[PDB]
Amino acid sequence: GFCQRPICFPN
Amino acid sequence: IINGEDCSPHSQPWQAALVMENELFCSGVLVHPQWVLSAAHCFQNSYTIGLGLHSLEEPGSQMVEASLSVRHPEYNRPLLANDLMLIKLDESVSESDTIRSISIASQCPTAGNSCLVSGWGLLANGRMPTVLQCVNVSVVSEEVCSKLYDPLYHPSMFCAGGGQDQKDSCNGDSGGPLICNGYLQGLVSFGKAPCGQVGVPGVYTNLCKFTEWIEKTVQA
Repeated sequence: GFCQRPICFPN
Repeated sequence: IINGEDCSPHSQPWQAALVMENELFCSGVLVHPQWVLSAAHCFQNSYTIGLGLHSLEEPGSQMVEASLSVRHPEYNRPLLANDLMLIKLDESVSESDTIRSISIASQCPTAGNSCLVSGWGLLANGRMPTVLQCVNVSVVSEEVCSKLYDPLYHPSMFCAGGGQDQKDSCNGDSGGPLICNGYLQGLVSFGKAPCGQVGVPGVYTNLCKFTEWIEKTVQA
């Protein structure tokens, strides 16, 4: 997944 | 900052620390005497902003209040995109030897551009540093960024890093500067979790797309 460095996108 | 080193003291004099109750949650970048750029996901109702710092724990350093900020009107539309805001300091700071604004790049990023990212976010060892960290990263092409960050790549973003050297931004670095060829090119925005994976660049706010919005806001 992706995360702001916060919202994460699971992918 | 993953796999960087202590910055040379005051070599990044535009670096701003965003702290709440004296705890850092983001950085920003001084772009004019009264104006700090940061990531829109760092938005708060008010800010204490550390300028001229090297350690968070120094002649010329200042702690200033900022009571006003504005997120880009399309932040998070689509998700993660347009990740910038402007913070207006409650007083202008007279440029000094250790507090200085940086210009935004007039060119947009292209693969191979050489950059430096700095911040007080997580280290490779999982700890939070006291001293500002710096590391070198290089821009990769839009096609690399799009493929790696499918399905959410948007032209308000660009990618830098991703080497086998595992140099990257990480949590707590958001809003801080990516300086490419000596100009402010990006803000730390997001990346894959974990940070510092082999081959995996971080994602930065593509400031060359926002210079008109930034300066219209400054001048309003």
